[PDB]
Amino acid sequence: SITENTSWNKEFSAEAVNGVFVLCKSSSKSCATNDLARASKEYLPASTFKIPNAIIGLETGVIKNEHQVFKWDGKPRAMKQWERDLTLRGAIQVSAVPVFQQIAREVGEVRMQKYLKKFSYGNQNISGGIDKFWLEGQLRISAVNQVEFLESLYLNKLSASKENQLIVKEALVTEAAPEYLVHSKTGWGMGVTPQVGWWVGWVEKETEVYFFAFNMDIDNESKLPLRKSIPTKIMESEGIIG
Amino acid sequence: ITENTSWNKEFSAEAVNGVFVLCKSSSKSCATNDLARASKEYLPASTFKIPNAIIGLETGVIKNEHQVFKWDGKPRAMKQWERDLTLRGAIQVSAVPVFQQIAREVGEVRMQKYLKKFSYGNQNISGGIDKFWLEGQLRISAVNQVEFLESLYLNKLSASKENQLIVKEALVTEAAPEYLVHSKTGWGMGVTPQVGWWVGWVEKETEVYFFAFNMDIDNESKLPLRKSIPTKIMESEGIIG
Repeated sequence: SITENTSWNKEFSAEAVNGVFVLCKSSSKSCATNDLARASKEYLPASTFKIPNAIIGLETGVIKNEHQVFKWDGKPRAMKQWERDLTLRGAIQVSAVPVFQQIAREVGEVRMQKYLKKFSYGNQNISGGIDKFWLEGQLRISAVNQVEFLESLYLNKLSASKENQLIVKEALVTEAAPEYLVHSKTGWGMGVTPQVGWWVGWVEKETEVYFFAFNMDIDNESKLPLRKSIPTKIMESEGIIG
Repeated sequence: ITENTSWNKEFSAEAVNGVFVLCKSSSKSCATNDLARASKEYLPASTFKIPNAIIGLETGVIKNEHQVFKWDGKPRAMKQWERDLTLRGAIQVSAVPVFQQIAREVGEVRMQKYLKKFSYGNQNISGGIDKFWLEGQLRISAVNQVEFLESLYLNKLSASKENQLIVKEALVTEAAPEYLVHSKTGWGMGVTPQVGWWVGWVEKETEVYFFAFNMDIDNESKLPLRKSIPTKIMESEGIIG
């Protein structure tokens, strides 16, 4: 299933990054990683949790459909970018925390618990408060588990309607090129130490698909772009992006 | 639908005849440079790949969204069509032969039935089951394109929501966090004068704009205008910036 490639550490070393990339062609049955140990280590998901949360919001009817607008009430928010009305896609792409905290409260503990068991999502630990377990609570998931989850979503194999999986997939499109299409999601777990940065998703190029998950320790905000640039450089050297 | 005659400057700047139709929120509030051309019907060319894909999926001719269309080996009008393609790949590179085989397996009676349900133009599929949209008698207006795309956007066509979603993802051409474009070009060589198209919609923050552009195409060199003229118009309207 999974082969170690220590040459990739070259990409990590200039910037002194502690991190892991997991990359799979076609299925999670043929993966490579730079670090087998860290590939299976579980970290706080932070905003990557918007993926299952959005699917569960749709499945339970908490989110009406892909056209639902989440209105800003006028109360100040942690980020300038969140202080506007947002569509589902917008809320996911600008990683609007308070929109998803309200979704989580309306889903509720009992249903949230069940859905993470159906999705086999990490340690499935949602203690710490219904509106903050993926931000500062006990939930943890590995890069390998992120790839397995995303593969299921890609194939419409999660326990959820095909419709709701498709809706969330469109919301995850981040790069459209004539040769290839990227679905992806960032995360930055600030409420854990060391802080974790994520980039997870998949790339379709020609008739093939590649699933990936990247995470790294982030001390300082100036290192955030490395969570996309390190794995993009690896994917581009293999011809997956470009 | 109202007329903004100032939009005409973008056409005369490029020495071309054509029409732009742009609608904010819904087809109830639309503007055009030319009220008459807005309603004239033209051969849809590769813009027909939109209903044809939906109909392919609905009838089960296209199995699902991950279907690969294998290239046989026989040469093709473009070498860029000479490979295996996904739905999005065939749509994105407008591989005519892929869509011809879909149309064939769909068949005349089912194609006719869906174009009626879709209220698609003059609904005339004469000229051969695999050529009617390229050189046959099918005609559709820019106004009707915008009505059809608005129904697709709302999942209101007579097709499953899941098939409408699949085709929409295949049409995504630009993406940023709060800006998303779904769009499709066309070039109608098989009629005279030749028609060029660009049709689609723009989601910007919580607003949506539907658009349809067509023009008379003399030859290949003018094809890039299908995108640049609408882009300038949408820019002057505040949509792009």
